Amino acid sequence: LILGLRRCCLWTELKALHDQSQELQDAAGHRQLLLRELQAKQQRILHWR
Amino acid sequence: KYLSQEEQSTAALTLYTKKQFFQGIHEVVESSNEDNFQLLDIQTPSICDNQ
Amino acid sequence: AALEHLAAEREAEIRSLCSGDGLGDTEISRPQAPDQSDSSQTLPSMVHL
Repeated sequence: LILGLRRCCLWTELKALHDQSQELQDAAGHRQLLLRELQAKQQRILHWR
Repeated sequence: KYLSQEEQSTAALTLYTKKQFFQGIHEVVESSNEDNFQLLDIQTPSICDNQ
Repeated sequence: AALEHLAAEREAEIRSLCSGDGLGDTEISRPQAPDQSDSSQTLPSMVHL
């Protein structure tokens, strides 16, 4: 009973850890997808100069 | 009769600068310096009257 | 005569853009593009973001 209780803790906790880690990695990916526009606009300003 | 009028036309083309360009250049062109376009290192002090 | 007319045309073409002060003189700032209203989204400032 104790071993199965701990297993049922750990498997779903690991799944939730994957879900939250990938959600925040998707947030960081959206952050970098905004960052690419920033650097491209910076080279546009440099070419304007 | 013509050339001086062109100079007056030239006198037009200067006046749009000091009205707006030497306002606008003094807004973005003067603030397009390379000291404030860097990213992820913003602890450097920007060039402004209120440090 | 026609060259004088076209020099006057160029001078008045510059004068039309010089005459952009016909708008309301209340807190004169942000020289914007001619009819720049739709793309002028209220981006929040340094503090408001």
